[PDB]
Amino acid sequence: MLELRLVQGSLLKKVLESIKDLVNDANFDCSSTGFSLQAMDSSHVALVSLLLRSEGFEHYRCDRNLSMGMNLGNMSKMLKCAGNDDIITIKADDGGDTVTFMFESPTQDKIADFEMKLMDIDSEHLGIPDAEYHSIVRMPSNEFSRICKDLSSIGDTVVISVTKEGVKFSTAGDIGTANIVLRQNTTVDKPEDAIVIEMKEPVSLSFALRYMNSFTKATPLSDTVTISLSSELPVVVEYKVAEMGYIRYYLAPKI
Amino acid sequence: MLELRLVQGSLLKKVLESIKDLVNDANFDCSSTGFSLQAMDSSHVALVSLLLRSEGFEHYRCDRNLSMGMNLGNMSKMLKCAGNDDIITIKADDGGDTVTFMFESPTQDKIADFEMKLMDIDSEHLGIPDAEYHSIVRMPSNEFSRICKDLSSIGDTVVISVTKEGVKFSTAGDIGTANIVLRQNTTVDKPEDAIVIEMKEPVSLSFALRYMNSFTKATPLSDTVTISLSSELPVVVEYKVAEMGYIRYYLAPKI
Amino acid sequence: MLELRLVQGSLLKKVLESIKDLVNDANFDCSSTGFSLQAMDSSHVALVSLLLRSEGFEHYRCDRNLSMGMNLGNMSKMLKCAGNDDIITIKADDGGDTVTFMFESPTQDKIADFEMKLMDIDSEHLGIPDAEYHSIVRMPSNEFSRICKDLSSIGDTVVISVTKEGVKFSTAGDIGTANIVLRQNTTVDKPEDAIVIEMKEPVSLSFALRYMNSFTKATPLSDTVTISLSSELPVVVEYKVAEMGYIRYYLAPKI
Amino acid sequence: RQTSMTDFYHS
Amino acid sequence: RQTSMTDFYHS
Amino acid sequence: RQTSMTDFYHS
Repeated sequence: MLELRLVQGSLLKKVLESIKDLVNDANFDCSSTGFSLQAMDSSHVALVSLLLRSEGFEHYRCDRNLSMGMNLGNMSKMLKCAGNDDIITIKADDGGDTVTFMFESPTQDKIADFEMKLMDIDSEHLGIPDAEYHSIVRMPSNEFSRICKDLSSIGDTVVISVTKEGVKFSTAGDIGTANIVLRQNTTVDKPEDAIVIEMKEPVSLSFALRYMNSFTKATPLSDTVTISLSSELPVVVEYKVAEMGYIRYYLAPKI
Repeated sequence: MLELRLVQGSLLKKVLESIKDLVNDANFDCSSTGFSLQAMDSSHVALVSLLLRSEGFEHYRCDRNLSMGMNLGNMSKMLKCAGNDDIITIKADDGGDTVTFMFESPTQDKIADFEMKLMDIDSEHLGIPDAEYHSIVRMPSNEFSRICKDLSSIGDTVVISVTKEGVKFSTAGDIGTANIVLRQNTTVDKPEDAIVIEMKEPVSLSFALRYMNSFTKATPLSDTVTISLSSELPVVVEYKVAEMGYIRYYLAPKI
Repeated sequence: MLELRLVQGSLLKKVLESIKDLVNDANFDCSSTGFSLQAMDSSHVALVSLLLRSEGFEHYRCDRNLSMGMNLGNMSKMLKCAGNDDIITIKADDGGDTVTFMFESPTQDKIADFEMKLMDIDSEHLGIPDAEYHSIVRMPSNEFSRICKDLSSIGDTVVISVTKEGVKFSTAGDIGTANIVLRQNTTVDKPEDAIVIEMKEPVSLSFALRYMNSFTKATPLSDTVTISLSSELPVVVEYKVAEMGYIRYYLAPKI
Repeated sequence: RQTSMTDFYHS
Repeated sequence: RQTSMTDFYHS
Repeated sequence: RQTSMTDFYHS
């Protein structure tokens, strides 16, 4: 059987909000290691990799490795009904066609039971090697979100380039051109100034802002976002899920 | 003549917001006892009973019993123009075809005069006996509002059932099933835990969520909502208007 | 060349938001005295006069008098991308066809460069003599904004009349009539009570609420708005830009 | 089936 | 009747 | 030209 009890239910709510607009249907893979997911958008242009480690759950029971195919929008609609302070439990019968989400208030004065139909999904999973990226940008998630929103109002493509002079986000459109250059502050003296730019080799790649903007739906999960770049690879945009996992977005470049 | 001075004008604003989306046109009945109203929606499925007792007004002049027919949306549009701290006065000439709403700031530096046309309305009033309901649920209005909103996103009908094990709100729709069970806490230690469930005889009835959700427009009037149920009667959903009256919604069940 | 450095960049953002919905395209005139603009709406019913004095800028370089024709909506879209605490610099080459807006964070950890195409505009400027208006109303901008919004929900025309008994804003429409009378308080004991009404000669004029409401888009610029009226002239609605300038709206009356 | 208020209380 | 700004001030 | 994730990593 499957029974996963997550005390911080709001994390699951945020995770679903982060992926439902990128992928319509996807499989959630359960194993003794954790609750995960890997799926590409319909265009195979972007990929999302989610992992909630077993250690983050208060109760974790997964008798056998299993996969639950789900309509992400429907799962999100149900999770939207859980309170931000609710303890959420995912229950499933290995030989079942439905999944149950229990929503429990801390005092227990309220217990909700939401049940959803499971669907068969034959999704394509890709093998992703642990590479050492040439440039890595760790910056405030809110700032990354603003940059993508701002640039997308100007053009459709953003050129991200990292050199010893910092990281530049550039776009051009009908109304003109726009670029934003970020540099590490003298010190990390406040959250807004928490920008770390690691440059091993310079990198410059072009990406679709429409996708970048979808990735920013994970902003509420962390105050920080990490962008990893390499000349021969898709960009990786990562948001940590508390201290129990992550959501990693991969986006193929425009060349 | 008619001259009713209400110091807490915001109460009238909230009352109108609570009923305008349920009933288009209705009569406001004035008597020495108070300012009231009784009207059913166009389908005769729901009924709203409003009462603002004379004692709650600072000045109350009603020479004779009278009824002012009004377009609730129009009255609401005018009341929306009054400030939340304004003293509101309803004026009318017994032999007139218009009603005047005076909006006065506490300091008097601002006095507004809004005048509306009255309309002739032949509405059906029902006699409602004071029954002793089998089950009564007193709970936070915000929680009741969330429950109705949440359930309506799943299905169209909500089954409300009260037993010694608490009160359950259940719905089923295309995306699946959902139920929420509320129980009294160990103690009423905070507003969120202020739920009282009185069960004399168990009751289980089905209702249209669309109507329940309209009733929740009265939420800003009180931190508490009282739901009274009886097997042979429409459900009663009540919100107290300060300590001077109430708004009671009645909804016929689905059987 | 042209290089204007404004420390309080948010002022420019607010100014553009204040005028973009009234005029589509307009010229920004630069001189040693300041950065200004004068334009009428497409109907020649209203006129906006803007002035940002040179003293308000930290750096002000204007070699020669020049005019930059611009699409106000586009300029606003770019300025929307600047942070509220950013230092904004307007750069232009006297013999150029583009304008550059530099957005710089206080710490300098972020520098944005937004470039826009300039356009040729042959706009009509009017000579406006410094008159001594018969009645002047200085009141909270938020209150003026509410009055216009409220009245516009009732009718299309607002009659503004000032007498020794105060200032009255009146409108009439399909749902009825409405008027708001403001009077000076006993003392100016709080911001909300900061209303000054100077009456030399009584004035009563009618204006299109649609225009008045557009003027209120400048509300975020000041806590105060000044309305100047004269029987033989368009009304003047003024909002001060910090202590470095202003935005004056002129509106021809309905007679 | 949706009942009516009038199926319970009369005018 | 809605007057014009140009009915008061000239260019 | 927009490349694909599959142009980098295989299933």
